[PDB]
Amino acid sequence: KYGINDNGTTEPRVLYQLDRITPTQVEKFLETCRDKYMRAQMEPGSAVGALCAQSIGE
Amino acid sequence: GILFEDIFDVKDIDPEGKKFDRVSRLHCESESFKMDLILDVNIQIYPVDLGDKFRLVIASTLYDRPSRADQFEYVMYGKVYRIERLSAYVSYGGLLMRLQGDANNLHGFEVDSRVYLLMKKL
Amino acid sequence: ETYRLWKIRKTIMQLCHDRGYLVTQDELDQTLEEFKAQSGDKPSTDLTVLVAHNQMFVFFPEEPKVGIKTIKVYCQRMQEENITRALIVVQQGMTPSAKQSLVDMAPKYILEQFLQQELLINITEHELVPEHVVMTKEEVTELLARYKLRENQLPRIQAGDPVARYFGIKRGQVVKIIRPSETAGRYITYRLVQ
Amino acid sequence: RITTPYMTKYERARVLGTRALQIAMCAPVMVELEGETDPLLIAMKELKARKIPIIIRRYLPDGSYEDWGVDELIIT
DNA sequence: GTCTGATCTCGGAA
Repeated sequence: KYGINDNGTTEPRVLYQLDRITPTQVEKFLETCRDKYMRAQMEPGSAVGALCAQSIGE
Repeated sequence: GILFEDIFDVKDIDPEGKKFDRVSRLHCESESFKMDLILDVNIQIYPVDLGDKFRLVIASTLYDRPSRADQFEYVMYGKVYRIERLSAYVSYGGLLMRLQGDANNLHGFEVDSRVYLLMKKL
Repeated sequence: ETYRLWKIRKTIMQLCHDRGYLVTQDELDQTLEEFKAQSGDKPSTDLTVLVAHNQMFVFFPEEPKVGIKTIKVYCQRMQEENITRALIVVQQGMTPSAKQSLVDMAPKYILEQFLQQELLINITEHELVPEHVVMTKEEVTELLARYKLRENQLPRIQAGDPVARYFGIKRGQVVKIIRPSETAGRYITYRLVQ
Repeated sequence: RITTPYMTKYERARVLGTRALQIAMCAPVMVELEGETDPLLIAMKELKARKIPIIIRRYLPDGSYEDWGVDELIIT
């Protein structure tokens, strides 16, 4: 729509805060989405059917 | 130190009907910049009426010992929290401000920064 | 009406293509007009396929209830042609004395039996039935080893299941089931057969 | 080497389960404790300092095993 | 006081 990223300098400086995704964030985005995915695994030995019997029964 | 200022004309004191007893949401229009803003104002302390020219100044700082910018007579304090012709959403605790339009003069703004209002009737 | 005497022939030539024979592609798909060559005659057996592996022998006996004598019509041409597997696609069902005649002559010739209205839909292309794939002998040994599982202890599918009876699976084989999901679509499960 | 390198909530419970009962039978304490008299509160001080003399024997269900030091695990 | 699969007796048929 506007605001060319020719080197990251246009004359109105505010325009680069439209969709800011700066690469300190996107690497912290992956190290969080990895670790949130790794944490939310089924912990081994977790009475898996006993969770199922409550969650159908309740 | 001023981020942004102009003279504004409040046109709808409350656009969709009075919802609160102490806060009414104004709709204004600038003078020759054409910055629409949608500002909430505590009207119990500072009553505003239809068609009232009032100044508006957005400042990052105010400079009782350092002798603050106090020529104005209604001062809030809040942070910008969204930039979406740019909109520029400012929140004042709960009181929203959606100063809009013409991104060349809006250049001083950013996100996550503390912002004062300094209003004054005319 | 002929939506059958054709789609049955369409189904079994989808069926024996899935079981790994050599049906040429033009022989596979027929519109009804390609089968309107014979369409008036067969209502008022002229339909018998022999196909070989990359060899089954289907039968459409026009009798509704196939008796022992009707099997015995082509018990002899079964052993004449040296063919080992057969199919008997019946109209109503077998007589309850005739189904033993299959299992009396069990290890020599196979001759599985289907109904007509069982075969009028291809249950493989049903949306609820996922893609069963028969696994090879070496595909079992890399399965058991990865999970450190004995051949038994796998989830089990019956031998008389409609998809095991489709794919023509003896006891001891392991199918691989690709159950489609929404996040992955590749939820793979295996089944030993009973 | 193939199981999860995260200490599960069932392993943290039993490691705190038996290191509490060990330290309630006068075990040698590894954390130079600061007045905690509940033996369970000592054991969480042992876990966070990562000094627990316990190795988890993780049984794969075929019968093979795989050891894991409590130093060598990622607690939450 | 039913809801239940199992297990016993009859019967018409290739």
